Amino acid sequence: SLPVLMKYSVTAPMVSHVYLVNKAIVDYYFVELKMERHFEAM
Amino acid sequence: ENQNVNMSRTGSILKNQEDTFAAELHRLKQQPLFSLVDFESVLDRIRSTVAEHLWKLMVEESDLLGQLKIIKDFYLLGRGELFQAFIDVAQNMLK
Repeated sequence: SLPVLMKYSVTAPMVSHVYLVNKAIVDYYFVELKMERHFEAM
Repeated sequence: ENQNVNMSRTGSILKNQEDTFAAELHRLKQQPLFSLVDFESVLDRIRSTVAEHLWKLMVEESDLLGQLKIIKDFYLLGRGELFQAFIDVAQNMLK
């Protein structure tokens, strides 16, 4: 009924997939950096 | 909308209040006239189911009953001995 409500229906899927792609690059940093061992070495 | 979208009051990313709200919207639209009772009886339904879901939000995330006896104990001084040792020490150097 609202042009902002159907805007809000596309909105949270567009919030959901960016957080789904953001949770893949957190895992990709985990498997390649091994950053905590480099953090202890500094 | 600021902090997290699954924490909404109506149920908007997380629940299905919205479809019921949309049905209510079609019903309200289908009306050429206006009166007071039909407008305000469904002002309950956009309020009351919304006014209970945030009550069921903040119980679990915070342990509500925890800090809301703690903040009164700091101001109304429920822990009475626990500030008198402060008062005894703070007297000797607020002189």
